[PDB]
Amino acid sequence: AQVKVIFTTTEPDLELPESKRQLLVPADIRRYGLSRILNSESMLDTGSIPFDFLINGSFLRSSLEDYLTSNGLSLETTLTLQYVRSLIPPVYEASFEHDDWVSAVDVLSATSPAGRWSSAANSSAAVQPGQERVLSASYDGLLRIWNASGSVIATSPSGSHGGHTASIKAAKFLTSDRLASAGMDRTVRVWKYTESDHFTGELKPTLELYGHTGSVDWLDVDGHSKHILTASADGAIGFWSASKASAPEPDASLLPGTSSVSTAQRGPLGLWSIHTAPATAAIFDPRDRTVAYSASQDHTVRTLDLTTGQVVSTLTLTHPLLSLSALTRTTSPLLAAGTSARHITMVDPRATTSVMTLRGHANKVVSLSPSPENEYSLVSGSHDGTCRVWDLRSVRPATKEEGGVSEPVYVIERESWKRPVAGDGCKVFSVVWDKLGIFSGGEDKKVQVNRG
Amino acid sequence: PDELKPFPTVQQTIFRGHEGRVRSVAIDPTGVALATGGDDGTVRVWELLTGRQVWSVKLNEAVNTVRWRPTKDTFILAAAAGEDIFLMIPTHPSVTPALDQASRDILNAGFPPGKWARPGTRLEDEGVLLRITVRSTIKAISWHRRGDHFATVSPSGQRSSVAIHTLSKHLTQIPFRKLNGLAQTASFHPLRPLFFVATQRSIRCYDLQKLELVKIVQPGAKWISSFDVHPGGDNLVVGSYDKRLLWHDLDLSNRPYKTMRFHTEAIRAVRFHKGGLPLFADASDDGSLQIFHGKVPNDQLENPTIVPVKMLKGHKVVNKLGVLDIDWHPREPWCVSAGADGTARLWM
Ligand SMILES: [Cl-]
Ligand SMILES: [Cl-]
Repeated sequence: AQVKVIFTTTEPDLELPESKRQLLVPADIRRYGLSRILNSESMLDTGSIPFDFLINGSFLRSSLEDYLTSNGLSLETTLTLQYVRSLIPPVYEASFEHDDWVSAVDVLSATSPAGRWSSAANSSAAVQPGQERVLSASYDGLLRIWNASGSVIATSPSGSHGGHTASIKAAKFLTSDRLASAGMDRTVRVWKYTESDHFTGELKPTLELYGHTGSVDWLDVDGHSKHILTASADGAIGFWSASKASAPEPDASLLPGTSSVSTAQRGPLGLWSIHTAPATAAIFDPRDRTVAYSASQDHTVRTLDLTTGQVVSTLTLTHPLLSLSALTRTTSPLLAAGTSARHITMVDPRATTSVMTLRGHANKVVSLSPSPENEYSLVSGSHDGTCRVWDLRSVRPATKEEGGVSEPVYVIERESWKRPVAGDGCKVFSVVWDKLGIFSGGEDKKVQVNRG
Repeated sequence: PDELKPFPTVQQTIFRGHEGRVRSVAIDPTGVALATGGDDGTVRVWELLTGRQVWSVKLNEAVNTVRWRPTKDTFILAAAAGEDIFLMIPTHPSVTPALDQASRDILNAGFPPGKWARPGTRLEDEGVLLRITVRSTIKAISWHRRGDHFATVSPSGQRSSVAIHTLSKHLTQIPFRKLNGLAQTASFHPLRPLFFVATQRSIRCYDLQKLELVKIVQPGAKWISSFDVHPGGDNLVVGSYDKRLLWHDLDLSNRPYKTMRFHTEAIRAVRFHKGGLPLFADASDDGSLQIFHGKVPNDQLENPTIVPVKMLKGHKVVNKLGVLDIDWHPREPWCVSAGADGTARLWM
């Protein structure tokens, strides 16, 4: 009793040219056997790689002919088997304790965007494997630069000293030299960051940017072309320069009129109200740097040309959108939209039907971030106090409410604490996925680190 | 359901830090903020989605009601504490120097059935610009759609109970004095310039034009806890300590179109969802809110359709008492409840 099988794959660097051809023993045959077959000298000659397998968009957890047995399928027929690199489970490692809620988390690494930006053309240092930094924004009104080992190198200036005058909603590394943040003071602040031989840093605010009337809830950066874009509760998306060199003069009716020291106050080089409701998310396009994507509570994802003020496309979903992230995958991306309805809608902005829905979060999905390695995968994080890891190659036809649906591959809880009702104490505000990996800040006043 | 939808299903967010029961909840006109009056005598403003408390003030001795000025031109919050009404401007990200100045000039414009005064020193430092004093303790507060007129109801107030206030002249007056009993609460009409006053027995409706009675409706309950008016204006909904909820169609009859008992305890609050959606909820002394879908086809000739969509639990019954209040988000189908937990809860 043997069964013939055909391997297929979406993995770029792993393929068998003619060798998709094999006949196999389906006796106590599972993920394990097949995986050690793919790793064999005869096939991929990798030899160590954990694999998983998808038949028609579904993981095989059972014996292969128990599979064809249950479905009533005949023995002799061939089963085409997709194989994917199995995700190494991100168990718990470290925690960085803050005084208040952690609103934002970002990572400076060699493979992180700011690292790749700072490496090229320099005017900054390519970060060494030894030195990684983790930025954390807090409701304190304090930015903090953290060691990879989880110590505080530097904290942003107080209060009156030029720091934020309110809570900080979002922050990012635009480059190893310069970092940007935004908050409830309606300002977008740009910081210069230098570090001493002994480990202590300094964050000196370079720029105070007032374009917004409202809270700035979202911030995205481009370190190459030196640009920031922001999503605010006014329903507007700001587009900013981080350089004092080219910046417009501020409105001056948005200005405070404390006062220890004066840093240059400037305005946005663009500002656009495209939204009926508060704008939840704004991101650059992964490839074309002049294209941006907005998400809002008005159910819309808008493709927005940064060259003009134009909005070149609008896409309307069934619920308000609390977050947005772009995955590469084709010269246009595939968007992921975090919802108030607890789902994640996968959206193609290109010329509306939804590709698939990521289901199983118990609350609002406030943050997303794509995998650094295999990019059919992505991590989400949500107000239910959890961060969930998805594989888009996993898909099932919808049942009661419609299509196609993906359930989570892995679930990351808060080790601080059954899982508390609503978001009580545990809410996850921000998640970033690096190859250090899966840093998640939130309401429990800490940044959690998960990696394998 | 087939199509009913949205409706609130689960509680996504909890608001904490009120010691003692939360007496009232009000969602911002622009829907990014929540107001809660406390039994601790504090007014608190919160970021709606996160549950973060961005502001608080101690007026002082309990805050019975909180209501926003229903205009996006302002961001002005009204509170009722004891016998005083406090008009204030919460410190918020939404408040810029421009909007602050605007609201400040709305309150300062216009510079005894009521006594209007600056609350003085510490209170005006924290953003409370006005205090209006009446002579009996204030239960209810309602705003007119355009936000110039607001009514305050003081049940023990004898006949100065229902008072109408003009923010322009700083003018308190007590018209249509004349009722059948104790006044629980009042409401302005959404479209026409009418006025509703609910007593324990019945709900009377007056025209501000002729300053006299238009139509009186009988819910048929022993004691009216509260009511609310449909945006259409043709319908309203009443609720009672009799555990029953009554839909009143003002076109078809002056006595209830429908009666519903979903609760084993008194219903303390009833609210329609303003701004377009066929949702209305009622709050009970058991920790449950009951969510109904109901629809006015606004072409008449057919009766409105009422079905319950949900029962939202998870409020803790604390010292003999359940949920004390409800409010709806302006656009989205989210509701927020104020219970005796000392918590406010967000439901989606
Ligand atoms: Cl779960
Ligand atoms: Cl509780």
